[PDB]
Amino acid sequence: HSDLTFCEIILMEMESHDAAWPFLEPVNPRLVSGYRRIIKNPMDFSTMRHRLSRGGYTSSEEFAADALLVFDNCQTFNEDDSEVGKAGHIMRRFFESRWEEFY
Ligand SMILES: Cc1[nH]c(-c2csc(N=C(N)N)n2)c2c1C(=O)CCC2
Ligand SMILES: Cc1[nH]c(-c2csc(N=C(N)N)n2)c2c1C(=O)CCC2
Ligand SMILES: [Mg+2]
Repeated sequence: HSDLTFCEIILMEMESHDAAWPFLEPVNPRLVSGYRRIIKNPMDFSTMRHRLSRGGYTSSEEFAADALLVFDNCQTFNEDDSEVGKAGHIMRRFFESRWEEFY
């Protein structure tokens, strides 16, 4: 239980973060040329919230795998100096920081 209560805290804090704006909803590939071709496993915060709401996370490491996927995808598709890239570096460092001060 205490494994997933920490996930609720960190997801809530990511959802409300100023830099979370790129990651609150699935990328719409109709709007982003090449996204479906390049990103094989899309992930975003609303999909994590939904899976957390169903309890579809066995452990905290599965939750962290999805979170890291959000930022691996971001770094794969976006230049580090792009608007989305810069936001994902902020969010990734935030996640990494909060994660290790729980484990
Ligand atoms: C993870 C991610 N979120 C968004 C996004 C949300 S809202 C918005 N609106 C713009 N850019 N005007 N872009 C993108 C993205 C990518 O990885 C590729 C480019 C677009
Ligand atoms: C060029 C461009 N890409 C996006 C975008 C990518 S991904 C996403 N996420 C959704 N649709 N949930 N929006 C937008 C955009 C605009 O010009 C203004 C509207 C939003
Ligand atoms: Mg480190």
